[PDB]
Amino acid sequence: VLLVAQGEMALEEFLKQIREVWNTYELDLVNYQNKCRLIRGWDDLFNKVKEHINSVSAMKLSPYYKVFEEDALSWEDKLNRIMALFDVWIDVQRRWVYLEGIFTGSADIKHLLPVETQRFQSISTEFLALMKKVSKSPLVMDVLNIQGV
Amino acid sequence: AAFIAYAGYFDQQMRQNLFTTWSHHLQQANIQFRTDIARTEYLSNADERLRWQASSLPADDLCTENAIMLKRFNRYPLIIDPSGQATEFIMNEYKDRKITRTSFLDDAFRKNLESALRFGNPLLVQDVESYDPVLNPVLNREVRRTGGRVLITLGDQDIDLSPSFVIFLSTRDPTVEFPP
Amino acid sequence: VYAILWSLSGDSRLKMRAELGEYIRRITTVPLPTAPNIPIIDYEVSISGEWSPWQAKVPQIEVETHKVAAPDVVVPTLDTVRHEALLYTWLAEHKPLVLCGPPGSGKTMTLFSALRALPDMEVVGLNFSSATTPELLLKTFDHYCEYRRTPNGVVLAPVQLGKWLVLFCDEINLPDMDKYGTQRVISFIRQMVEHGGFYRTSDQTWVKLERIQFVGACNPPTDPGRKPLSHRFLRHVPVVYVDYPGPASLTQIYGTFNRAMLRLIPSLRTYAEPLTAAMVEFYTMSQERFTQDTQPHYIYSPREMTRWVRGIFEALRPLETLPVEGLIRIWAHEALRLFQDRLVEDEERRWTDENIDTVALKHFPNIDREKAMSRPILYSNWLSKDYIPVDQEELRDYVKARLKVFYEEELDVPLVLFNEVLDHVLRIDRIFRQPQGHLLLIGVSGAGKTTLSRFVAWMNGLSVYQIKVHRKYTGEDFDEDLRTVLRRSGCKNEKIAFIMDESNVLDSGFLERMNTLLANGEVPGLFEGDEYATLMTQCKEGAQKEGLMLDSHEELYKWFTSQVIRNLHVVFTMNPSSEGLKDRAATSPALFNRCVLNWFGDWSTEALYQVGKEFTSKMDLEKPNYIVPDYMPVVYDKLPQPPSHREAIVNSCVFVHQ
Amino acid sequence: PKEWIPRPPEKYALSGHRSPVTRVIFHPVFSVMVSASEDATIKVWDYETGDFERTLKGHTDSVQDISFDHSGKLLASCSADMTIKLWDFQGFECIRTMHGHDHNVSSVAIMPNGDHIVSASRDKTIKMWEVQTGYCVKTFTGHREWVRMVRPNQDGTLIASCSNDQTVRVWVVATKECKAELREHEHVVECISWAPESSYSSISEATGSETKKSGKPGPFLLSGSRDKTIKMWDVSTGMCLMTLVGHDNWVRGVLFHSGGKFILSCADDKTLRVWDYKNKRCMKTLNAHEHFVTSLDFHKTAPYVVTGSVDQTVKVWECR
Ligand SMILES: Nc1ncnc2c1ncn2[C@@H]1O[C@H](COP(=O)(O)OP(=O)(O)OP(=O)(O)O)[C@@H](O)[C@H]1O
Ligand SMILES: Nc1ncnc2c1ncn2[C@@H]1O[C@H](COP(=O)(O)OP(=O)(O)O)[C@@H](O)[C@H]1O
Repeated sequence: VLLVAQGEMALEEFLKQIREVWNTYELDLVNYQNKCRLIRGWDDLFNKVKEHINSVSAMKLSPYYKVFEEDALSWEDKLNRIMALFDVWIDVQRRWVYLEGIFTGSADIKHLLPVETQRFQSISTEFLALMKKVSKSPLVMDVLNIQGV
Repeated sequence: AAFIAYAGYFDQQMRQNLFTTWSHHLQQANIQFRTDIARTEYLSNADERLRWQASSLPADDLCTENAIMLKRFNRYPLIIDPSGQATEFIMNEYKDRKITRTSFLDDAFRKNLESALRFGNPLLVQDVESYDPVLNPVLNREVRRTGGRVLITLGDQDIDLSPSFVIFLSTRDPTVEFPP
Repeated sequence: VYAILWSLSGDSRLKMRAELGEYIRRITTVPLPTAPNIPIIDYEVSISGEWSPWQAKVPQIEVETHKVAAPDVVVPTLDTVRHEALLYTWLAEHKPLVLCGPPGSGKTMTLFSALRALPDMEVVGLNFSSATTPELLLKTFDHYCEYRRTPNGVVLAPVQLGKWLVLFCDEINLPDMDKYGTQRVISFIRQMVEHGGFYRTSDQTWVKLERIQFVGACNPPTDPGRKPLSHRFLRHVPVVYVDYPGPASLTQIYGTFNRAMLRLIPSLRTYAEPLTAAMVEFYTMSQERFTQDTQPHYIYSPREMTRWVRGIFEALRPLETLPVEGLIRIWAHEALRLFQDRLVEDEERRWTDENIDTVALKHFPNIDREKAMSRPILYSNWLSKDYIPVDQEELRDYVKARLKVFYEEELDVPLVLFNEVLDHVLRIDRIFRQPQGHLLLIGVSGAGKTTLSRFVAWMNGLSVYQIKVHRKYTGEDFDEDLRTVLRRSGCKNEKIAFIMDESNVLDSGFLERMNTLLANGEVPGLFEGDEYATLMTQCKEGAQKEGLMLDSHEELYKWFTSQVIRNLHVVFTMNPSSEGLKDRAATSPALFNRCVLNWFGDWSTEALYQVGKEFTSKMDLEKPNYIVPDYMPVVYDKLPQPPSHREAIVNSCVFVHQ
Repeated sequence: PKEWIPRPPEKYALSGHRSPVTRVIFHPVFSVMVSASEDATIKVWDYETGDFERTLKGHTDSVQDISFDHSGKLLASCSADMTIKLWDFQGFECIRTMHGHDHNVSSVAIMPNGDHIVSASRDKTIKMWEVQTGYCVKTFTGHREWVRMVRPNQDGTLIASCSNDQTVRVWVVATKECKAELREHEHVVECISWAPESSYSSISEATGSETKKSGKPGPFLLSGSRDKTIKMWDVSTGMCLMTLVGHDNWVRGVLFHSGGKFILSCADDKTLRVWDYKNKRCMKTLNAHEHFVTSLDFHKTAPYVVTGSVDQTVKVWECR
């Protein structure tokens, strides 16, 4: 029963390490022209999410993984949700920065495209509100706990 | 044992010259040993020979000699074969433990090592001409146990113990100079 | 005539200096000194018209025993006073200097002493790194000077009125060139010295230096890390050749050192001059015997002799009374550990042991060889507190007991002990015990590297730490790892072991910064930002813990780097001299002299015999029906006679390895 | 009586063990002495005559600790197998065993009050235990390395602990933690003492302290290093005033006499030396055995001392 005990201890350590990583994971902030806080380390966050997802998927194939099946399923669901949210948010930050750079240096762009300028201003206000909310709660779990995020 | 651990790199002529030198001088040292040594038949048996021949492996003196070298290794070997069927053999045999892969540009090094040796698996690397630096401490197979948690010095993360672990390495270029 | 000599051969070797002097004597009409067996350079032009040798100007000082091995003020010798005088002559005209010569000659120490003996010139010691920038000089000018405005223009002057601020350049040649064969910092220096000023970055306004000078010193450009200096810069700077001090200078300086050393024991004051003569002739014969052609680490400098003096004084300080036999035993031990430990060949080691025996018998008469010393000369502070010699048997027993303790403590791997591994362990221990002594263990793969060092680091209280490298390994991440290492060493006051292999030296992008770390402790341009602010607040918190008030930025940084250079220990491990693939190829002689080299070599025949006998003793292979051959082929000269079956088997295994 | 220092040579020698000794303890009820061995065994012998009585084995790993109760009706033990065995000296048999540790336990003993038992192991975790229930109720951590030795003071509201991270922390046993830090040592710490019985007057008079109403300013304890030196912390910030030098190897332990007037220490130099701290010099140096000494313990009421060695030999010195 020594091998079974070692496998159970390894699975418990896996769950504890995953929970500790989820609790200690935080969203880095970088100043952007004194307007908002763009997320820093997006590549590192994506790599960490991919590594956690791959580790969970590969660990859900062993013979002694049925002891913490519910915890493994919950961790996999949380990791998938966090990965999807980060994948959406990285594109959101990139597109918002592109739109802000496009519409910031141009003064007659509002006159040329008024509806597009108004839509961009509304999207920029929404992005600023989201950035303020993310800065208020920099924790990854706190950010993911916002309804409708 | 001297042949197994020493004459794994030399060609047939130098290998036999070394064996004859060892045998002649050990005879000069007055130690009892057989003269008509058949080391290949002595180190294996007919059932495993037929198993090897049924499997994808050639059949002559040097190839069966290196085959009996592969069976009872202690350090994980570096096979230099134009065919390259050791990966096929290891996926045929040790598929029961969900073998994983690691190379140079894998985005996870410490996380990959800790997860792999955490839930338990063997390892195998492809394109072995560019060597894998992950393989150094597990290649050593050193032990540092903390009371049920076996850990070795690679990465900031911690690992566990996996009983089933075989490493088979490959080299296509017959003229390379490995690091010392 | 004197200035023509010092201008046309002032950077030339001694034999070519003599050739130029005799050529000047041949073509000249000015009267010259009439002594034939002396060069003209050894004479001096005094205020009076007649010549007078420099030998009548040198003193013979006696320094305290408190400062006998680290003479921040140098011993005034002929070369010291001569180069002091010429530094004064070339410094009073604000021209920049460069002192060139082989490492170990004393250029930087004589430069410090001569440039600090006068109160007019203030000193700002600065070291040039490979990635140095003119922004470093701009920061130095901001700290030590100020921007004042006159109707003529902007003027940069020192804060201290009436003081000529001299900026120091410890390595004027070390900054790397660009892709177009120029060095930006030395072009900046040339611009200052040729225009009398520069242009400010913020205001784009011309400025004018008021009381600023420059002084540099470097190694020859034939060194691997040194570049041919630009002719446009070299047009200004005179060059002085600082050769090795030579036999008269060595005898004078180290006779003074021995006279100030041997004051602790009062009954051996008569042996100071024989000790000086013996050491100087051993040093010069070893230098003549061994050169750089066989191996590139065969450099011999008076830094070896100063380390010798420091070791002798460290051994003699705790001991109340010693005999002449014990004194020359400590002398022989230090000679071994400073000279023959770095040799590669067993023939060379035998030659050096015979050299030590010959030196002892020639220059130490009426002293018995056996009572003077033995063959196993081993010193350790483990078995006893005092630094007294320990014998092989009790040393091996104590190390075996400590190793049995170490098995279940950190690493559970069997080890076999013998003479060479005991010698290597004691050498490693003495290098860790000596502060700032950086160890460099090289040899064949295996052979106990990163195992004896780990064992000694565990037993001496040092915390071992290995280094790993990866792909996409940013200099920022390497600086973060060095941040944790430096914080542990200095801020937390925890000793660390800088264990690394040659496989971690795959990229030279971080090789230069560990070179500067080995040179002067700290590496410039590393930590800047909010992490810099947090580490200085951590440093001042550690200052409060250790009991000093340091709220000042640069003094806190200086205390941090002083703590680090106090408690940082370095051990290198790499293969013998066949690795020309890396950037160094031949590694820097300055790095070799700063470090200390231990040659592990391969396991000897007796080493293989013992490590085979210990491991094979578990099985039962004894044959009572064994027949002893009338002629046994034996390679181990200390085999038992008649050999047993186990002895024959392990001799066969040793022969198989051979 | 009060000046009955140990003197050479030993009046009795025992060689009935098969491994090195770890700890030496006694009993308050009867004149029976017990010890620990590295082969899961305990040796019991008499001092008046020098005859062994029985042995108390049963552990799975090497025993590295032993404790004695003030009432004399309780005992404690520890082993590297993460097990603590409590036995009764009346029947010389085991009573209960409590697990809970995760690494090799270095030392374990019961508190002076007897309500809770401290623990120490390579995992740097102190685990408490119950007597009637046998279940853990309290725990502590914070050490950066393996815990060497921990012992509460006379008051029982403070405990001195040292580790291998060159830092010894003194914390309140009752509720608080991290009262002061003593990191002046440069080597690893091995052992430390808490307080003697008649030590306050000695500290107030001989050392640099106030007279009469000193107010008991903190714990004044020596040792705490292995680089042939000792460090002493007085109060608050832990100023260093007294250093004990003379050990040829790493220190092993420190104790006091019955009257608290003599200082006796043991180390790995294979010699037991008693030095008078008032004279700041060694009073008598004696060779314990031919092997390294691991532990020693001097009897308080009886005028004798004991010593251990790794050569399976135990010597009992005579004090007069
Ligand atoms: N006249 C002298 N008096 C005292 N010490 C001397 C004298 N000449 C040489 N030395 C010693 O010889 C050594 C000279 O080494 P070296 O000049 O290379 O070192 P440095 O002055 O520290 O700097 P650098 O390596 O940059 O030259 C020093 O340790 C110095 O103490
Ligand atoms: N003196 C010795 N006696 C017995 N074994 C040794 C000795 N020195 C080294 N070894 C063995 O060599 C092994 C590997 O260490 P080594 O190869 O020397 O490190 P490195 O590869 O850094 O040189 C260790 O497991 C150790 O057991």
